[PDB]
Amino acid sequence: QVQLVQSGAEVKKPGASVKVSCKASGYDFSRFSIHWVRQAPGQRLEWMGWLITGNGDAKYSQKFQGRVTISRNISASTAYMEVTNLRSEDSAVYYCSRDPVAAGLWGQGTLVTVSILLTQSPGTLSLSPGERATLSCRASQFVSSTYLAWYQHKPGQAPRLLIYGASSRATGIPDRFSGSGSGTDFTLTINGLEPEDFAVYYCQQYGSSPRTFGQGTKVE
Amino acid sequence: QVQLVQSGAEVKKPGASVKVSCKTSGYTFTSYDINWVRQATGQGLEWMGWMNPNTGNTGYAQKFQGRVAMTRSSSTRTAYMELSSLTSEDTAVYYCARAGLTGAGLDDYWGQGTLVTVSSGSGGGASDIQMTQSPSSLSASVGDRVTITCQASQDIRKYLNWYQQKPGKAPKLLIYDASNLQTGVPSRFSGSGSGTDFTLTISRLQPEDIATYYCQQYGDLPLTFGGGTKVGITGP
Amino acid sequence: VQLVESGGGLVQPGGSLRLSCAASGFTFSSHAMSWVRQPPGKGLEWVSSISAAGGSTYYAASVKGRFTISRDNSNKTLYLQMNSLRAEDTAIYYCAKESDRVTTLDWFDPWGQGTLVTVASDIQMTQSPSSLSASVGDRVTITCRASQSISSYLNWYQQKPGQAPKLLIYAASSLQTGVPSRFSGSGSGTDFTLTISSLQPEDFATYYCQQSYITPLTFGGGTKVEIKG
Amino acid sequence: LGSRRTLMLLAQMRRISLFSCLKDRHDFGFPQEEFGNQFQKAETIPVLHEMIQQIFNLFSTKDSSAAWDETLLDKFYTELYQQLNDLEACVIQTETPLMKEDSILAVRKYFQRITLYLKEKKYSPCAWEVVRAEIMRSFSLSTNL
Repeated sequence: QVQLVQSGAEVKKPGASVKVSCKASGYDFSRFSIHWVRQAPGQRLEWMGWLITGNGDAKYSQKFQGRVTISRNISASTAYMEVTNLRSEDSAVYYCSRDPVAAGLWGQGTLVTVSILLTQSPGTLSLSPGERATLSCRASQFVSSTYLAWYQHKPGQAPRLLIYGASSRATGIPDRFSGSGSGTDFTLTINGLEPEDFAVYYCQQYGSSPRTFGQGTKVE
Repeated sequence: QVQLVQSGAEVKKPGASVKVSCKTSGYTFTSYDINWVRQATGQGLEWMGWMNPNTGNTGYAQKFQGRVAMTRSSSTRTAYMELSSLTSEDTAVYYCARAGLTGAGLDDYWGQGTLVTVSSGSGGGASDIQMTQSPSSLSASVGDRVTITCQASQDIRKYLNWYQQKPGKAPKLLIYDASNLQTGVPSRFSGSGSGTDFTLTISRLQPEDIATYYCQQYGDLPLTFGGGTKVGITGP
Repeated sequence: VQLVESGGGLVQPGGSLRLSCAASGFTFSSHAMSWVRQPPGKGLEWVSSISAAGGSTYYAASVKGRFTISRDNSNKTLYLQMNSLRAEDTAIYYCAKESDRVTTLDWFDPWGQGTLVTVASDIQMTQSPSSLSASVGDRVTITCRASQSISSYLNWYQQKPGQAPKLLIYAASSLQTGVPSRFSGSGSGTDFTLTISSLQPEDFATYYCQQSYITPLTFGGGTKVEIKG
Repeated sequence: LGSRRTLMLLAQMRRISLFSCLKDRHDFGFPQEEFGNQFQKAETIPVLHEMIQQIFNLFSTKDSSAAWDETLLDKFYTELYQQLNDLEACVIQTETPLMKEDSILAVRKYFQRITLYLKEKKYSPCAWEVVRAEIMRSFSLSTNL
């Protein structure tokens, strides 16, 4: 079975470097790109960079340029992300993800404890089972309909992708997620609130670089 | 390369049976239906039947039902057509054909033919679709635009192919789906028409176009070919 | 919402002409636009459609390669360049706003007043009957049959003598705002029906069905609703 | 090469012949004009991305899993995933005013007609074969194969 397994949590001192591993299995490692995304506790997702496992080209988000190094071991089918000059602000769950957004392949996360403006509206909204959650995601710049995504970020676990390409349901996502939207004003819709539906959903854009994310809408 | 290689020439007595083989190579045998079309001496193309090499399903034209059997051997990547109780009217070149992109229907893939001679004519059924191709023969000079019409008894939307058959050769597909030009076929060959009226148009007539042309339909079974137009060039 | 056509006139066969349609009262840049023509004493025929931003164009087989649809979103104007004009092109040309940014699965509303120009599809739409006689108060039923399944993408229009068509029903059964409740539409797949529960004097008109499932968009032959002797 | 491998797998998925389903043939109205001429292939990248994503969505439904062989479907998804990666990598490495949003909507409407057809035909073996053959055609056209 296809799997993305990350290294265990690490504790570092300020100024030190951390190296997170992402072991892939079940597929030909060189055929897909590996992205790295982080999430500080109680914060949204933040894209760090991408690496093509075939030749080795990498592209990093401006914020991490000069601090991050993304590498690979083709023999062990493992991707690596190294961050130098660690600070308390780098305390986050780091995720590795495979490039096809429709695949929804992500690692379980690695919390390094160190001691296009996507406006997801609303931030939090409470409801009871049997109602319609009308989540929203708006972008500052123009985002292509094909490059909008929706995830179900469960507590501490990887973000379970639900809607890729703004309207298509991933394998496993029930038909109750009638996610719409295109252009700049996008929407996530839930017809009938199931008990298990309570989670903080995210809107991602995978068009232009860097890949941005929304704040997250809490359903409780 | 996709290749269909047929068995050699056959000479049979009346009442006897003949089995023609069609060995395939290039791309998975099981994914494409094999069709059998015959052509008697001085006759047009005549569809006999089809066989799905995946499951073994067979369909035959009424004319050949009970006499023809289409089989396949997956182990050998070979299709077969057997014709029993041969008569003098069965003397013809038998061709096998691989299916197109849809994995069904007649296409540019054809065997080389098999001459079955019965040492001692064409046409279907009353309700069969009529492909009335006009004219039966024309003779324009080099450069003239040859216009060929094909008429259908029933509305077949755009399920029509336009074939060019050179002497002693298998037919070459020129236009598929009534108007799409087949790859490699020169742009000057036009496909036009929808419904019951169709019109092929060779524009700058070059001598490498001197051949007979047919219109095969697939808007309902059995597959019926047009009459044919013998296009020839006029000299001094 | 207004659409004003202009540029119509008498032209010689083989010549060219450019029609214009000035739009106002709506967000022109967010809607696809179409040209529909009506030869003298004949039914409605879809000519061409252009997407909201002008990047996508669609044409009827009869005009493909001769006509060119274009638009100026700044000036809110739709254009139809007609080249190699034939006697067959003689018709009143109407511009119509489409409900979406792109064509198909939509409807025409509203339509312009039309401009006079004086010089096939695989989905056939059959309307029945071609004409019917009815009295005030009668229940009128008009049927429309498609050659293949068109789901629920069928619209109904009313056209009075000397006037442009008007949308009555969209998406097989949805009544247009302002249309009286005596009009109703039903059906799906291949068979559709327009019903007037109790005919009024203002309902004597020609009715047309139109499929919006795929391009080319096609109209039925029309059904004239006339007085009874 | 990747487009040829996708078609190879879709051809292998075929269970019944389209000749047995001639009465179920249907015109889905594929928006061919949205993929332009072979010279403007750079502008058609987001449209092609949507096309592949819609093919993936169509073949990853519960109904598709029931209609097609699991082993062939998995290989088919792998090939579609690879094609999406290549497109995404290029986008990461546009100045059209519409960003071909009209073209993406036309592709979506085309897949909506396919979905409605399958539902109307109660996911019959013939309806699935008609859809499979339609996707063989439209995918070859979109990839200029």
